[PDB]
Amino acid sequence: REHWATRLGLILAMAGNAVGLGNFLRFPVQAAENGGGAFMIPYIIAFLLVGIPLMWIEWAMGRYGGAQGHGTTPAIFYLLWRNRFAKILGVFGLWIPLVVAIYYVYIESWTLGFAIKFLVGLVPEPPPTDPDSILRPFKEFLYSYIGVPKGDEPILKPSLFAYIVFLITMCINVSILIRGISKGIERFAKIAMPTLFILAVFLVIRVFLLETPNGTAADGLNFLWTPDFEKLKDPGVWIAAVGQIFFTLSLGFGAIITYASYVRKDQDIVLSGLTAATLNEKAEVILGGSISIPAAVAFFGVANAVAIAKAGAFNLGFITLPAIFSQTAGGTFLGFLWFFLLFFAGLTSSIAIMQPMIAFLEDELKLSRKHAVLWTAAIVFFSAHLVMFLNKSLDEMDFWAGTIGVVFFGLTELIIFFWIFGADKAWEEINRGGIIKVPRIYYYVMRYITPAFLAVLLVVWAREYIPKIMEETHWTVWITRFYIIGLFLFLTFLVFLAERRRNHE
Amino acid sequence: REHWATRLGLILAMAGNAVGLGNFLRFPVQAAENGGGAFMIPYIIAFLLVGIPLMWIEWAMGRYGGAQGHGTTPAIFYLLWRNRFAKILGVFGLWIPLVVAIYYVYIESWTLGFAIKFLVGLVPEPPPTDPDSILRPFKEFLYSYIGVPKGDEPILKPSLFAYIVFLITMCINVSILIRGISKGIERFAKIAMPTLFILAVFLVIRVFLLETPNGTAADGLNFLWTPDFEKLKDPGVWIAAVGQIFFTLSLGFGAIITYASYVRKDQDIVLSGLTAATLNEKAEVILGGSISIPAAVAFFGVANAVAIAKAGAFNLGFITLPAIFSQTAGGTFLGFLWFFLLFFAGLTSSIAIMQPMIAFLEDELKLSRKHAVLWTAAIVFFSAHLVMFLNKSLDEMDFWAGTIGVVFFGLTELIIFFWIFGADKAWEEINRGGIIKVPRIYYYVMRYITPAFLAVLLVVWAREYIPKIMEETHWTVWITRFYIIGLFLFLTFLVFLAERRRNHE
Ligand SMILES: CCCCCCCCO[C@@H]1O[C@H](CO)[C@@H](O)[C@H](O)[C@H]1O
Ligand SMILES: CCCCCCCCO[C@@H]1O[C@H](CO)[C@@H](O)[C@H](O)[C@H]1O
Ligand SMILES: CCCCCCCCO[C@@H]1O[C@H](CO)[C@@H](O)[C@H](O)[C@H]1O
Ligand SMILES: CCCCCCCCO[C@@H]1O[C@H](CO)[C@@H](O)[C@H](O)[C@H]1O
Ligand SMILES: CCCCCCCCO[C@@H]1O[C@H](CO)[C@@H](O)[C@H](O)[C@H]1O
Ligand SMILES: CCCCCCCCO[C@@H]1O[C@H](CO)[C@@H](O)[C@H](O)[C@H]1O
Ligand SMILES: CCCCCCCCO[C@@H]1O[C@H](CO)[C@@H](O)[C@H](O)[C@H]1O
Ligand SMILES: CCCCCCCCO[C@@H]1O[C@H](CO)[C@@H](O)[C@H](O)[C@H]1O
Ligand SMILES: CCCCCCCCO[C@@H]1O[C@H](CO)[C@@H](O)[C@H](O)[C@H]1O
Ligand SMILES: CCCCCCCCO[C@@H]1O[C@H](CO)[C@@H](O)[C@H](O)[C@H]1O
Ligand SMILES: *SCC1=CC(C)(C)N(O)C1(C)C
Ligand SMILES: *SCC1=CC(C)(C)N(O)C1(C)C
Ligand SMILES: CC(C)C[C@H](N)C(=O)O
Ligand SMILES: CC(C)C[C@H](N)C(=O)O
Ligand SMILES: [Cl-]
Ligand SMILES: [Cl-]
Ligand code: NA
Ligand code: NA
Ligand code: NA
Ligand code: NA
Repeated sequence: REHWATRLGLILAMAGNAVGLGNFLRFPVQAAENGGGAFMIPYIIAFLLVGIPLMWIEWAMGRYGGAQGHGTTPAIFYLLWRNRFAKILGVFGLWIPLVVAIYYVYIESWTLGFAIKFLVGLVPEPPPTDPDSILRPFKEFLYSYIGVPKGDEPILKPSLFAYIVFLITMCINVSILIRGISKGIERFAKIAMPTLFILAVFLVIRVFLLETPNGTAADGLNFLWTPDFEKLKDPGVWIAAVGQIFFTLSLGFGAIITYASYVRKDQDIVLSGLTAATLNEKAEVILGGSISIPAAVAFFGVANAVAIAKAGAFNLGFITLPAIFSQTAGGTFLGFLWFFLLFFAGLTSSIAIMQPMIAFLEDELKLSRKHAVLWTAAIVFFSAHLVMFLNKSLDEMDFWAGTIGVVFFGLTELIIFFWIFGADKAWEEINRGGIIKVPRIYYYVMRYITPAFLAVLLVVWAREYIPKIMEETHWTVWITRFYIIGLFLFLTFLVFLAERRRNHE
Repeated sequence: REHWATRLGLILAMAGNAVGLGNFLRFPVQAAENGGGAFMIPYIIAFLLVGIPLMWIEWAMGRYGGAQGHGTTPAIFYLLWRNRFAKILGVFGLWIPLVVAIYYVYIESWTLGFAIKFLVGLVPEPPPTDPDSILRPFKEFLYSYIGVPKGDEPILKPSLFAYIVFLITMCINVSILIRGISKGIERFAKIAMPTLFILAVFLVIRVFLLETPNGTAADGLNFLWTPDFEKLKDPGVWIAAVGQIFFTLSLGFGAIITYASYVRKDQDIVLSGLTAATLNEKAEVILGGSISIPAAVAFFGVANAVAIAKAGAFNLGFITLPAIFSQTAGGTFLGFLWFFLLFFAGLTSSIAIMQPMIAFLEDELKLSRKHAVLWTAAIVFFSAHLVMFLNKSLDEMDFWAGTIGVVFFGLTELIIFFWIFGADKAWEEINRGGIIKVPRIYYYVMRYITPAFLAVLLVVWAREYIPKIMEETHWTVWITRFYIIGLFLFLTFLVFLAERRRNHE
């Protein structure tokens, strides 16, 4: 088995797994939409009651699996629970990350294309203070790039440059992944994360200096960090907060498991997992939280910045932020630094959500790394055509895989490891080699509190909101559902082939 | 390896492979649309210059492959031409029949559902002689069954009964296939083909008695069998005639190859292939040609019967014919016999276009018959959802796989076997064990004439008509193209896995 060379490379690979577009694009939008500081209490709580414990459970599952030659959940679930159903439930830890990779890599490619365009100055000039005369050239710029539909038909027409940048993006992911764990992901992480950190701190400082007639950066911080105890009653905030925790810590995606399967059997995971987790939250609440929303609030005031966050997932980061930067000296280059930040943030994360399919092909079907990586990249690339051309396919995949699915899978992996395999064996396995011990109270959190909290949330989700997505959506959502159900069946088929290949020896 | 038990079972399995919906639904429509007897000269010629020779080439390829443990074209092409590209071109002999199976099995299920409904009398009464007041209840009956779109959206809403009959249909195919070659396909063929023959002769006799103020059955025969030498110049007729030959003889679909791979290395294929071919043409021109068109012409005259054939692929067989029967005593039951005829015709053919994927899984991935058949059925069933719900997906698959693809593949398999592997070795291999020898002139037909004829036709096809299908169609055709390109990549992936499984020993 491959192994992480260094402790530092390990922590930074895992930190890069976690620190991604979630931190810089998703977090701000979810925080702004859900009351700012009102979002934050549930967020911090979700972190303490869901984030930390699942992080520890997945590193533990992964290291355990790795010591026996298996880094993905079809195998690892079965090693934990020797029942053929364990294998099928385990297909979600290949499918989720594959499906999420199919849209994430595309969004990551938009950051590269914008980075390119901003650096070279092929961007709009807004005229030489009507907000709409400034936002509109940027809305059009995003809209042409991805080809948002101008008519009735739910079809996208991405620009040729978008398409080619997607190819290139795929190529860069491959060039890292194909070199493997220590020479690829890990060497890359040691360069990308300090660059990410520097760029983000530069950006936070630049944002902190913005001041207009409508506000300062300080107002955005007060908005975000000022508690609204009203909203502690709204189930929507909680659902928002918990989904964000999972997305941002990469929990429920098989990705932490797979990375942890390269940790040596002996090596600490308790301190290392906490540090990765903590590096992610710093990057999210300190860096990601201090760029977009304070910039938006400085220029437009709170009400308008909230309205913008509710407008679309990408308005804030791809339209408003560069629009704002465009009104400041050297603003095109700050846009470049922002997109370049997003890109490296994306790329360190996308390699992490392709590695599970790679590990499965290597571990279970005995493909060479080269073939495993190329077939993985070919599947993602191909599938991404749906997300590039069918309007709102991105959204449907992000809902099934990236939102519901991850919460489902987190509860599942928790029940398999901490209830079926056994709480006391799970605890011992988490703690073994630990440089620190998990605090004892977390035992009761893992066994009782975390599974209750997730099961309740999932019930509320399936009742109050998923009937709307099955009933209020355009018919073309069935194109996406059909395809990704197919991907699941394809993956179940490879699990089957892998089980026959075993028997045959 | 499995083998056909008996010579008779062999011939009748192969005859059942060929004799299908092509004979009873496709042929009449293509003949009527293309001038009747005007179609027939090119048809007969295509049979002599394409049909017979390719039949012999595919049995030969199949038997050859079988003796070495391989019944599908990824392996057999490579056995003939040891170049990795041979393996990829060979994926068409899995993909074509899989894609065609995805819509054919659905159409076959419509014949079962109608057979059921006609037997039990749950059919429309037209009122107690305005043609439209009689055709319309039948148009509505087909339209509700399959759920033809009533509005703007290209979405189908098949009835629940249609859907469940599709399941049952899948189940019946599986029940035959899962018993294997001799105990399944072959035992089934010995029952189904004499039933098919009896039912069709009953139907021809009943049709021959029809007479109305607008004509007799005799007029339909004269129409079909009366040469129009004008049309010998229209390339469209020729393209029509040749596509029909391929479809009806199952050439270019990997299916004859795969069945022939169960013939023992020694056993004749020259006489046996000719007989299968000849049984098919009898069933097509004598039986299939004598039911629909003479019935239509008896009731409506020639001009109107031609207009009906041009109206739709299914108007003649699912709407007009039962409508006509409805005006005669015992007419609901004749409809039943007609649908039951179609069903058995379909079922003996659909098992033949699923067996290649089965053989590939058995031969190359070493699945048991059971698993190979179940995974095959699951893939077809799943994929058929596209054809059941997306209006015109059926048509796009029938064009790429069932029309262009088969002509492409026929030329390819001809070049691989008779040019690359070697004309003299191909000839010797065709003739070995022969109970009769292939006439010598066919050597020059196979090497020179057949490949020229197909290459010319394919060039004319790609020039005069496929730019229209890439340019004049609704956007949703890309849903189907995307999916079936995906199927191709999936199959290429299994070929890859099969080549690694080999190496690993
Ligand atoms: C190689 C895989 C084949 C799948 C079919 C995808 C064809 C991509 O099509 C390309 O899309 C771009 C973006 O809209 C267009 O601008 C290009 O001109 C077009 O050629
Ligand atoms: C590393 C960056 C890759 C650059 C990809 C080139 C995309 C080209 O883009 C195309 O070509 C023209 C360029 O002159 C444009 O004017 C066209 O509108 C555009 O379709
Ligand atoms: C399900 C995903 C399918 C995507 C395949 C779309 C192929 C690209 O579409 C093709 O190229 C151009 C680019 O949009 C169009 O203008 C052309 O008319 C079309 O043929
Ligand atoms: C409210 C849920 C979050 C749990 C936070 C736990 C913080 C650590 O809590 C500490 O754990 C030590 C190690 O077991 C104990 O010995 C200490 O008494 C305790 O303060
Ligand atoms: C590829 C074939 C797709 C067509 C299937 C459409 C079936 C119609 O069902 C659709 O389901 C949508 C999503 O749940 C609902 O929002 C709509 O009410 C409904 O039109
Ligand atoms: C089992 C594979 C799941 C794929 C989703 C397909 C769901 C089929 O949906 C079924 O279609 C019928 C035909 O229109 C409807 O009449 C039924 O009421 C409906 O439940
Ligand atoms: C072997 C034949 C299988 C029969 C499948 C039953 C299909 C039922 O069909 C359904 O149920 C009702 C029957 O009372 C109909 O009236 C409904 O309209 C229909 O949706
Ligand atoms: C690409 C093929 C996708 C087919 C999946 C369609 C699932 C069936 O569609 C579902 O069931 C009913 C039957 O049409 C609809 O009325 C429901 O609103 C829809 O949810
Ligand atoms: C025009 C293309 C169709 C070919 C029809 C060939 C019919 C058989 O032709 C016969 O073949 C025998 C065997 O080689 C010869 O010995 C005979 O001379 C010849 O009549
Ligand atoms: C699943 C994503 C599908 C959307 C892709 C649509 C790309 C637009 O290209 C379409 O191609 C059709 C077929 O070649 C042409 O007939 C049309 O002119 C055109 O709208
Ligand atoms: S460089 C990445 C790449 C190129 C191509 C051959 C088009 N691919 O399938 C991948 C995604 C492997
Ligand atoms: S009986 C045929 C059948 C049933 C089901 C389990 C739904 N399938 O996948 C197949 C098509 C095998
Ligand atoms: C799917 C995950 C890799 C996403 C990553 N945790 C991010 O926040 O963007
Ligand atoms: C695809 C083939 C099996 C079709 C069969 N030759 C028929 O005429 O219907
Ligand atoms: Cl662009
Ligand atoms: Cl019905
Ligand atoms: Na994150
Ligand atoms: Na990242
Ligand atoms: Na036929
Ligand atoms: Na048949």
